Amino acid sequence: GVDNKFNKEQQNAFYEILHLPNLNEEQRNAFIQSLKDDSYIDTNNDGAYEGDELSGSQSANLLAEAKKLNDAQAPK
Repeated sequence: GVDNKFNKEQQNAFYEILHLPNLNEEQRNAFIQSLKDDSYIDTNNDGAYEGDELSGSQSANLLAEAKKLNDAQAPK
């Protein structure tokens, strides 16, 4: 019964995914979402989950994945 925080290891990966060149929005989201979907927290107490309240998940796997695609789906 303990609340979860976006940690550092995650935020770090979250940025890497946001650095992908030749952006595909559908992909970015899907990946960006997964980086959020593990646990959820209305830090700013406004009734909504937004902005900095977005990261906090097993991001290492997603990062390596998103990076594998952006690289596999990139130009020669």
